[PDB]
Formats: sequence, C-alpha cells, structure tokens
Amino acid sequence: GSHGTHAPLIHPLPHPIDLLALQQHDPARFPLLMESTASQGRWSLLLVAQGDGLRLDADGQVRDQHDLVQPGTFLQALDRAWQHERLSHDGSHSLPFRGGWALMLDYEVASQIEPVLPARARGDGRPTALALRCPAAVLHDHHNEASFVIAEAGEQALLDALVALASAALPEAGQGWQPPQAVGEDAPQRFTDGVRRVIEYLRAGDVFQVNLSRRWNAQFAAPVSPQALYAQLRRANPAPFAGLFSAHGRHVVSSSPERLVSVHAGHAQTRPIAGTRPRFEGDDERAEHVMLIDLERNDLGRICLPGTVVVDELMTVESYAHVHHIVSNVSGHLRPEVTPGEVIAATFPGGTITGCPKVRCMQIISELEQVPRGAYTGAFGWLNRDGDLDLNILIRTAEVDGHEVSFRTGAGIVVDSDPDKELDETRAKARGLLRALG
Ligand SMILES: [Mg+2]
Repeated sequence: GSHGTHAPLIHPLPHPIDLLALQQHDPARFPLLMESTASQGRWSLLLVAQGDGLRLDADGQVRDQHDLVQPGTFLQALDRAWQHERLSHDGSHSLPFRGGWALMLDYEVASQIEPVLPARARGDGRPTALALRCPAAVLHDHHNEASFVIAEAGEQALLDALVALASAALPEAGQGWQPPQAVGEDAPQRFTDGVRRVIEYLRAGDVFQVNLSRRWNAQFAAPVSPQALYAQLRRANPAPFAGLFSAHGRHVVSSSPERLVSVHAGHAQTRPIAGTRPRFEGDDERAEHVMLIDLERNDLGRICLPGTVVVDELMTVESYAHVHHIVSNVSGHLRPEVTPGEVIAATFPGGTITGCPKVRCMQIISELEQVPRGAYTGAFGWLNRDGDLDLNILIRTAEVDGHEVSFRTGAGIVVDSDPDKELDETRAKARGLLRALG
C-alpha cells in the first residue's frame, strides 16, 4: 500500500557555474533565472526548458508549441496542462523547484480573471503570458560554491546533456553595457491629473488606496542585452531577490520583486518576503484607527479549508487624522483539488500595487493609465508538477525590446495625497534605475 515516490535526479557539479552566462549562451534553453537569499545567504536557479508550453497571444487566444489554439483562458489551459502531468506531493522541500513550468504573466492577465476589466493586447504584439515546460534546473549556492543539475526522474538524458554543457566554457556574461543615448517618460500632466481624479474617488469613500503608475523609457544606439542590463541593475542594487525571464521576445528583468504567492504542500502564503507590509500616507492630534476589511474580496479565503486561514494587515493608509488598517487573508491551507490557476486567480495582481478594494481600483487604474502595464505588477516564477508554486510580483522591473528599455513606477495615492509630491515619488523611484543605466 506504500505510495510510489518521485524524487528528482540531483547531480553535484565539478565547479561553480555562471548561470547568467549560461542563459546568455542559450536563452531558448534557459528561459528563467531567479535569485534568492535563504534564511544560508545567496543562491540562484536557472530553469531548463524542453520546448512545450503555452502562450496567451495578442488575439486573446492561447496556443501551444504546435501553434494549436487551446480553448479557454490562459489559466484554464495552464490548469489542463498541469493536470495532465500532475504529481502527488511527496512532502519534501529541501529543493524549491523540482520541474514543471516557468511562468511569466503580465498584469493584463487580470482581465481574464475579472472580465469586467477591458482586455488589452501588448503593443509589440508579443504574448501577454507564457507557461514553459521545464523538466530540469541548474542551481548555484553562492554561500558554498556548489552547483547542481536537477531534473525530474526519467530525465537522465537531459540531465546528462546539461552536466556536459556546464563546465564547457563560460564566455562570461553581461559585458558590453552601453548607457542610453536618450531617456523619456509619460507627460507628467497625465499622472497628476490621474491623481486628482483618484482623489475624487478617495473623497467619495469608494476606495481607500490606489497605485497609480507612469511609464519611463531609455533608448540605446545598439540593441540591448537583457543579461547585460540585468548585471547593471544587480550591481547597482544587490537586492535579496531578483530574476530574468526571457523567451518569445519577452525579456523581463526584475530587480526588486515582492512575493505574490507561495504554495508548499497545499500551504498557501502571500506575506511580504521583506517581512513588513507597506504604509501609505499623503501630504497633510490623537489619530483614529479603524480596521477595514473588504467583505467581497476574492482571495485565498475562497480556496482554503475553514479553520486554516490566517488574516493580517495588508497595508495601512494614513491621512488627515486617521490610520486605516487594511486587513485581509494572507495564508491558508488549500482545498485539496485547488488548481494552480485558481491560486493565481485568487491572488493576482497583488493588493498593495493595485488598491483596495481591488477590482474597483483596477478599473480606475485602467481608465487612468490608458495603456497596458505589461510586466509591471505582473508576476513570474515557477510551478512544480506537484502543485507547489512560487510567484513574485514584478515591481522594479524593466522590459527590453531591441534598442529600448522600459519600466513603470507608481505611487500609492490616498485621500490626502498631493499630486505634485506623488509625481516626485514616481521620479524618485525611477532615479535609482536611471542611475544604474549610466
Ligand atoms: Mg500624514
């Protein structure tokens, strides 16, 4: 009666390897790189693709590697592909990724989740979202010099070919960085008028906080290298977590992410990896303290077992003479047949970079920003065959397209916000990135 286990193959490697270089070498083979700090020190992970997967295309349809239209939304198709290769959980997590899919989702996935929101294709016509079958990974402990290949049981060949083609060169990545030759941004009036319009909704009492953003761009003389950009940004800000996703012409460099959702053996968690929820204040003696709970919020609470959900402070808003403590469900145990798409649907996009209440804030964001957010406040990361998943919210994140780098920054508007100050805060957030582009 004892359950068959499916431990992943794990081969220790000759010597430390350069994952960035390795990706730069064969981007097609290595669609996603992620860096982390254990509670140890630094490490990295590079996912190895095998060539199947799914994409949500600009015509609003999902397709696979054979360009066949899969019916439904990206998250339905993703759920069918996961069921098809689903594994049962073996209860061990030394190793956080064990094979399954690299995921990248733009913010605009949200209109498939809440179809009240107008759908938007990417301007460049590339895929809004991707799920890439990845049956192996390369890991690199920074603390201990150790590198490994890991692959799903039954992938001995692929594992072999990777042990081959690691320790084979190391041309050495992310060199030839050229600073940009022009820099640009949305006309500032668009933002400050957006803020004034946000403040009408806040004064009406229908929303309590809204993350309003604006787009920045940098133009270069020669085509940009995603890994060279990545290296610039990591040097300039060595944040604990980061990554780089690249495939299908999407090139998404993340320099300061937050956790969107983590699931380990059905235990789902949304708490900031930082450890501390965000505080939002405007530009205004004993403050009032009101706890606010959105009773219709669609979140982990809808997909978890009763008696397991933990509630905690999502964010605070502090204006005039009050502090509102915005509380939501932050972790729980999933019902046993909850699918990865349903966890994504319950959690995406995060509440602190849209607003509260979430859906109404997304409609205001959509009307005021007028263009897709792309990777900004989207997510990427991975899904294991056993359903474990790790997705990050993309906050300090740039996209590369040929000679152009773009990125958005935003400010959490609250009822006593000052429009020109919020504008300054968006520029203060862009400064760090623009510095590093130098
Ligand atoms: Mg104040």
